[PDB]
Amino acid sequence: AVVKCKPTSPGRRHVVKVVNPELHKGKPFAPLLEKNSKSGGRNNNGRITTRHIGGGHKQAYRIVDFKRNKDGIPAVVERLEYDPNRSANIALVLYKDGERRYILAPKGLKAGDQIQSGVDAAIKPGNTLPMRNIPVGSTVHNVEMKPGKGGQLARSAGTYVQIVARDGAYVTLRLRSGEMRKVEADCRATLGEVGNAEHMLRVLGKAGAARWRGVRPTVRGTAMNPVDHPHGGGEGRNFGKHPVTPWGVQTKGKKTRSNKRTDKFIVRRRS
Amino acid sequence: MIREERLLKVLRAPHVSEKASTAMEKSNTIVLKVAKDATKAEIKAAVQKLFEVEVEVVNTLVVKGKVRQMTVRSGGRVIRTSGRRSDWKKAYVTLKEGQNL
Amino acid sequence: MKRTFQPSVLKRNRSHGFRARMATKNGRQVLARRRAKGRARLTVSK
RNA sequence: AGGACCGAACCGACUAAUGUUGAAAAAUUAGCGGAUGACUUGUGGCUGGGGGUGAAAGGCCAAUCAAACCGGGAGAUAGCU
RNA sequence: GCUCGCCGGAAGACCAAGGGUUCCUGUCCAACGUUAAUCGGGGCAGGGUGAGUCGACCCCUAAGGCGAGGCCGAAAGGCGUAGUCGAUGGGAAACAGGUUAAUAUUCCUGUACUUGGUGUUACUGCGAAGGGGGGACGGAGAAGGCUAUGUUGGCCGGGCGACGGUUGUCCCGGUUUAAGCGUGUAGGCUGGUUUUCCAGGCAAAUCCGGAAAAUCAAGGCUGAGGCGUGAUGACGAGGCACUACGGUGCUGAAGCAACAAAUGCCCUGCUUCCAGGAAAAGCCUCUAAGCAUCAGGUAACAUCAAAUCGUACCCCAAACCGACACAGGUGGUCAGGUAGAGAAUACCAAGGCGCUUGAGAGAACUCGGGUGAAGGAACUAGGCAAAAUGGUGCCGUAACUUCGGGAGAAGGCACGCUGAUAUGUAGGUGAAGCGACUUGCUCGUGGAGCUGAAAUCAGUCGAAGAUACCAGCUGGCUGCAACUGUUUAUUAAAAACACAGCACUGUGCAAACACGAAAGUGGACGUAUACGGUGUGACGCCUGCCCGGUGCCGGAAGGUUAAUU
Repeated sequence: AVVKCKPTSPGRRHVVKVVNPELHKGKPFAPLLEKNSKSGGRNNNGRITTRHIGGGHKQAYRIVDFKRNKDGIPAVVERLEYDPNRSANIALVLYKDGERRYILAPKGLKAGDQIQSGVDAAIKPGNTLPMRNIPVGSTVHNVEMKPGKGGQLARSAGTYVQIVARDGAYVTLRLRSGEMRKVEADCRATLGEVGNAEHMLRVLGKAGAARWRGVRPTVRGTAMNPVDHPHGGGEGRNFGKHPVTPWGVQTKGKKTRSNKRTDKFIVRRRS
Repeated sequence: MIREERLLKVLRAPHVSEKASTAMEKSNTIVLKVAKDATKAEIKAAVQKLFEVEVEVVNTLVVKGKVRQMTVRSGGRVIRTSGRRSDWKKAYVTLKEGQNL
Repeated sequence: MKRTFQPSVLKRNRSHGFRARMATKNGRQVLARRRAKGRARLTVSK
């Protein structure tokens, strides 16, 4: 649940933790780990391409089965556990031919639950089916956009999409942003919403809590010099200009999507 | 089977230097200068065949050459020149019970 | 206090050595210029 | 337990005096701040000049920075001295 | 040489980096050395660095680099796959004594250990660029068991005091001993052993994973320390032939126990937390192709090989970085005594130094200090500077508050030494003895011996008992910024920047956006509870009206309007 820390010092006064007592406290399952070295926001040219990234705690990448292609094999949830790479929790499951895998943990899942993939699977959370086999109106997560590619929508902590209509070879989903998307019905989705829904409620409390998540400080543009950012100088606090990015593009309203290749699939833009 | 010519090239000179005389008279080891590219097996074989002694073990070190400087009267002027002595290799050869020189 | 030259042989060779010069055409041009001048020590590789 | 407390190593640099052809091209002495952390440090590595990096000061990029250094255009031009 | 002084968590010792002979010896004093110089890190000559086990090389990989083909790009070239390099990390084994003027885990003495080759014998299923184990990993905290180490006693050797006393519960010194081999205990982890089966480990496995059944949990891994051996050896205070008395040389006693102990080891443990904590090889194991009374594997024994390069010296400094023999800078290791909480501080040990111009004098003035009558901020821009406070225990402590704070609030009192309680107490440790046992690295009991606070009563000295060093000034009202943090290396540390929080806005994933004439990369092996930009800046109560202007968003009937024809 969410717990408020007692104010025994500033920096503890405002921190709200979300503690999950059923998360497995122990080492992760080794055969599905690999190193995941940090980047600092730098690309192969060595330049900062994304600002405000660096430092943080060392973390290993857990190979999560986003495809769910083991069809007709029942699996039992061995244990839930923490993943540093995701806002959601993962579940280590045991396909009873003897193979372990990591899946995203839906809301109600717990150790001992049975999950299954395929077209003949039952309609209960954790089961993965093609979207043509899933009743219209149901909430799903970890949705494929291209058949056989793996889930890409609704993978965050408490997200899900709604199947609002089925039009022949395509389904219409209400994405979490409020956007109506059209996706072919042969893609797969997992029933239920993602688990760690109390994720938003955490309050970091102090600057260091963000620093050890890998986030470097953000200098306001208006605090810079005119050579550094279009929000230039002026003695005192002077703005007198339309807010823009560090590279001059007007922020605070201007649209930036430009993709004619895929915009035939967007039956409605988000609100 | 190191060939004869190799052996005839490796042993350059006996090194007389007090520490060498004491080594000879105390530990029964002779001290001698060897080709800088000589290996312990080469020195062993060369000493055994060319001095007709039986050797136990060889220790080797490389002496780095000092810098000496002096003058040269080339061109009538005595120009002060400096240069490095040549590095050489020193071998401590432990004979078993024989004696050669 | 602390000064700008903090020696290290490995970094010296990796930054200005012979093979570092020969790696790119620009370093090879440096070497050609130094040969043309008649430099006794071509690189830091001493 | 803690970007908790007092306080050495360690990391800083608030005040004063000295020094100012210095012991030193930024230090010394007496005090001063942090000292389990957004800490500090060793060895490697990466980012290159209208570029980098910047908890932002036009700061730092080899005692050099509102555009480094070296060579070249080059004997730039100088109604000025 | 004898005194004196200074350091002593260093100004001692050993290294890495860096330097490159500065190391040792003999000579010389021009120049160098801030003076003289017989001296020197100076000149000149000679000598000095010894490894199967230390390090490099080497096997393996991180960040990253290069990169066959490849994909891009006027050219140069960019990126990158297979691969190949790249330690600051992982892979194998030596200890103690002695010795040189200068080297030592390298030489010598004694005792070891590791890996590989080749043979002989015996018994045998062997075989991978493939599979699985393992290597293999965070922060903090808390014990407990130990050891390094120290103190005291015992023992051994020496002593009997330049001045009162000193044959005693007197004085000085020493009481050291390793790797290896054997044993396997304080602790830690884990149920084990068979049989059958299989949609997993790209194939296949007799290995790993999974499912059943039976039967015993009584097994196994790991593991400091102790003990034994190593060792009738070595070392050993000190004596004695010898002797340039430098010093060589020969003998050589005791060589035990208790107690207190680490920040070191058990411990890569255990508990706990969230921020969720390298890789690959060596190593163990399973088989595929393949081989077939071969080859290979395991064991014992024998034999051989372990190359090459470094090794001197300085290394918080006069050898490195600062033009200097420069008051600066420089990572790791070691960590003795008495007080002390302590690696602070004071005095010392081991060890090392007195800082390469000195000799007088005892003016002003300057620098660094000490003390001052009476006053006590009158000084000054300003209590700047100085003075002052300063410890432990107990008592006591306000407004305000986000209930944590404020708070060491403020303010008090008791501190030395001696004796009793108690010839040393509570506590800690714990021998002998007797008992057990699943029988010694055993348990229970027992209390010798050792160590040992704190308190109370009584007395006692001084002006003063946290006596030195060390070591908070305190309170009241306000501006600003919530706070810890960051910044103008070298005149600005702030109210500036950041910040957690808040809002707006973009972004549906080949995401927006950024670096790139491109390929590509970052964002992210993330996917709207996510990511980017912008403003504001904990928290509390709140955030009113204006869309005319400028931007942005949406719309398209009409006016105007490019190339083109």
